[PDB]
Amino acid sequence: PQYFAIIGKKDNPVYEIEFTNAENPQGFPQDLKELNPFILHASLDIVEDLQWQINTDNCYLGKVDHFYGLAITAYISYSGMKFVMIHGNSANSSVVIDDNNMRSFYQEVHELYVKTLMNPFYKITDPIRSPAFDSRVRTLARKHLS
Amino acid sequence: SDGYEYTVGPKQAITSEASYIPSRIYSESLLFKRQEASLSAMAFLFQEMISQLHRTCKTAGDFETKLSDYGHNIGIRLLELLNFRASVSPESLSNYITKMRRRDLKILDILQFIHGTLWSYLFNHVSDDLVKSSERDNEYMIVDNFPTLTQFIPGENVSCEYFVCGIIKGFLFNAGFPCGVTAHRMPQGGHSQRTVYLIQFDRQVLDREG
Amino acid sequence: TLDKYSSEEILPSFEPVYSWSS
Amino acid sequence: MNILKHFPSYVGPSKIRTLVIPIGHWTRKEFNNAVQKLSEFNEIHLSDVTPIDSPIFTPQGFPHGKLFFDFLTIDHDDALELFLYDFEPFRKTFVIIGLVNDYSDPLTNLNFMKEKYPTLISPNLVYASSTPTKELEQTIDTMENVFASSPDMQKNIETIMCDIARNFLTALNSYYSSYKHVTLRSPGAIGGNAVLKTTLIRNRSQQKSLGRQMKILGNFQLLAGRYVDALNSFVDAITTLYKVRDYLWLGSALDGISICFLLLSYLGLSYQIPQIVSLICPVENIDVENINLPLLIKCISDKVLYYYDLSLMHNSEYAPQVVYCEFLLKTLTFMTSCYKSSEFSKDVLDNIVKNQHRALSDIPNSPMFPRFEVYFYSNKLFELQLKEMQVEAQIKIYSTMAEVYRLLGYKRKQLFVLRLLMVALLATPNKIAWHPDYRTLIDTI
Repeated sequence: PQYFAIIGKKDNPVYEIEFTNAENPQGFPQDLKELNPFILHASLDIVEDLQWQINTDNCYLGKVDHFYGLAITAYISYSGMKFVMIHGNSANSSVVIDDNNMRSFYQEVHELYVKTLMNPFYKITDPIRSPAFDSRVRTLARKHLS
Repeated sequence: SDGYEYTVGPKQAITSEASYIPSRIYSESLLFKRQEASLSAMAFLFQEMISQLHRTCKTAGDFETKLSDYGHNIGIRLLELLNFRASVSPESLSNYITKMRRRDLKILDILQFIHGTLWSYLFNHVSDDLVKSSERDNEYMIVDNFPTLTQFIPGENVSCEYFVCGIIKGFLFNAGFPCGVTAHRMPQGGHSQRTVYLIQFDRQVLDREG
Repeated sequence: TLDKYSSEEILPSFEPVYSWSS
Repeated sequence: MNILKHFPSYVGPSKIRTLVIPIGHWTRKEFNNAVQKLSEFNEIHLSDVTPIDSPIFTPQGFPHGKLFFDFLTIDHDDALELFLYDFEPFRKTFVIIGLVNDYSDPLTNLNFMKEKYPTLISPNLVYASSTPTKELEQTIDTMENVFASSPDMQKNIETIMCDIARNFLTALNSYYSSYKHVTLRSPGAIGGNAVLKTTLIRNRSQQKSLGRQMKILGNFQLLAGRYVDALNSFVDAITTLYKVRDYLWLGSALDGISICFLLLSYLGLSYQIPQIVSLICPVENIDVENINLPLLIKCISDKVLYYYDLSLMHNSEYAPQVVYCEFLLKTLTFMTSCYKSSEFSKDVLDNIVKNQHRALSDIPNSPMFPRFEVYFYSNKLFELQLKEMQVEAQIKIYSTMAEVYRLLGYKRKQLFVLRLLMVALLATPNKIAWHPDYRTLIDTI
C-alpha cells in the first residue's frame, strides 16, 4: 500500500489519501494505519533538514527516511509545500522505489496543486476539498504508481 | 463526495476506479496563453480598487497594510507558476519536462530571479539596476525608473505603490524569506518617477544563510 | 493536590523508592 | 529523583553501581534531596584511602585514578540479569547505602539489611540524624560499616566517601579471589532459552578459559581504579581470545580496551596504543597524540558491533539483546557528546565522563560526527525487536533516543519516540505507581 500527504509550511496536511494494490483491499492492517501520521510527522523533520542544503535537481529528494520495511519519499515544491509518500510492502518484501515513476507522479501532482492554488477562493491554510481533485489524483496513481 | 474530508481522515482509494466529473479548472491548461489586454483596463481597475479602499481605511498605515495584503495573494499565486512554468524546455505539461527547475535557496538567487523573470512577466521588461546598500547589515532594493501600475497617480507621495510591494513580499515569504518590503521615491537621473523597493530580511534568514 | 500530598508522605523503610516489575 | 531520564555514558562499565534506600522515617522530598546532594562526591581520588594488604587491588600503587560511583535508587528485578554476570561483572550492585534517621540500633538494622539483600558484597549505612545519643556515638564509631552525618549530608561526607572506598574494595578483593576459579560459562549457556538472542528485523578449551579469565581480571582492574594495569591485561585478553576464534567475549574485551582510552585521556597520561588492537582494527605502537581518538573509537565500536552481529548464528554463545541494545545506546551517546565541540577538547571529555549535558550550546562548524551519521546510527535501534524485552529496559531506549534527538535539534522525532514511549508504558500488565516524571513527560509532549 501507499500513503500520500500534502503538507504546508505550518505543518498541517491540506490533502491526504491512501492507495492499495487491489488484491488486498484493506490498506495497512490495523497498527501502521494508526502509526502513519506519526511516522510521516517524524520524516517531515528530515525533509525540512534537506530543504536548505547545497548538493541538478533539488525538488525531488527520493528516499529520505526508513522504518520497519517502510520506504519514505519526499518532494518539495517552490512554495515550501511538502509532498510525502510512504511505500509499504505486500506483507513481505524489501521495498524499492521506482525513481522515474515517483518523479513523474510528484511532477503531475505538483501540477494539480498549483492549478488548485490559482483560483481566488483558495487559501494556503484551507484543505483541498474537491471531488475532481481526488478523482484525478487517484486515476493518476493508477497511471503512474503501479 | 469523496474529497479528502479532513475530519474523517485518509480514505481507502482502491486502485481500480476510473469513473470523470469535469471541473473546468483542472482540465484547462496553463501553458502561457498570451491574451494581453490594454493598460487602460488595468489602470481603471487599479484606481477603482484604491477608491474603494479609501472609504474602508482610517489611516495611512491601514491603507498601506490593506493594499499590501491585496498584492500578497497575487504573490502567493505567482511564485509557483513563475518558478514552475520556466522549467519547460522547448493534456498536461507535467510530462513535457525532464528536470524540474532548481529551486533557489540562496540570499541573492531569488532576488536575481525577481529581477529577471517575474518583473519581465509582469510589465513586459526586465527591471533596472538591482542593488544593495552594503553598509549596515542588509538593505537589498529593486528600483524601477518608471513604474507601470501607478504611473497615473499624481503627487510626490508613494502610498498607492504598495500593491507591488505586497506582491514581492508574498513571493519572498512563500519562497522562505520573510521581508519588510517598503517603497520609497528617489528622483534621480532625469526620470523623476523613480521608485525604490527597499527589502529588509529577518534575522532568521541571516542566520540560515550563514 | 496529588503532588502536594505525595511529596510529603512517609516512604516505607527497607525498600526502594520506586519499583518497575510487579 | 528521575526514573525515565536515562543517558548512558561511554564509560558506564567503569562506573560502580550502588543502591541507596531510605532507612527509617524518611519522606519523599527530603530523601530525594538527600540522595541528590549525596550524588556529588563520586570522583574520589585514590591518593587518600589507606592501603589494603593485598597487592592486586591496593590503592597505594597508582596515585591517579578516580574510582567512579553510580547512585541508582530503582532496584531492578533479579533472576534475569543474574545469568549475564559471568559474562561481565559490572552489572550487579556492589554496595548498598542506608540513609537512616531513626536513632535505631545499628547492629540489628545492618543484620536485617544483609538479610533482605543476601547476594550483595558489602552493606553499609550512614546515620543522617540530628545529634544522636552520645551512647550511640561509640557504637557507631567502633564498627566500620556504619557512619554518621548531619541532616542533608554535609558533616563529614568527604571522609565517609573516603572510607567507603576501602570498605567495599576489600570486599571486592574477596569476591574476585573467590571468583577466579570459575569456568566462566557464556550467558547463553547459563540461561538457556531464557534470554532473547537479539532478534534482528533488518587446546581449544583451556586457551579459551584463560583468555576469558584474563578479560574479567582486567575488567575488575578497570572497576577498581588501576587503569594502566587494566589495559595491560586487556592486551593479553584480546590477543589470546582473538587467536582462539571466539567472537562473543572478544567483543566485550575490545569494548573494555576501548573504554580504557577515554579514562587514560581523562587522567591525562601518555600511552602507546597496543599493536594487536591496531591489527584487528584499522587506524585508517603510535602515541595517542599522533592519532585522532574519537574516530579511532568509532572504528573500534564498529568492529565490536561487527563481532556481536557475527556471533548470532551460534546456538548457546550468542549476544543477549540487552548487551547489544545497551552498547548501541552507549556508542550513540558517545556520538552525541562528540557532536557538540569543534575539536576533542577536555570539555567534551569531562561532559561525557561526569554525566552533564549543558545542552543547547553554540553549534560549531564541521563537528566530529556530522548530523547525518548520528541519525543513521540512531536508526539502528529500530532494526531490532524492541517490543519483547521488559518494560524497565524498554523505556530506556526510548528515553535516551528522545534525549539524543533533542540534542540534535530533531524535535519532531523527539515527539515520535516519546509517543512510542507512552504507548509502551500504557501497554503493560503490571500496574505502575505515580511519579512526577510522568507529569514532566506529559508536559513535554
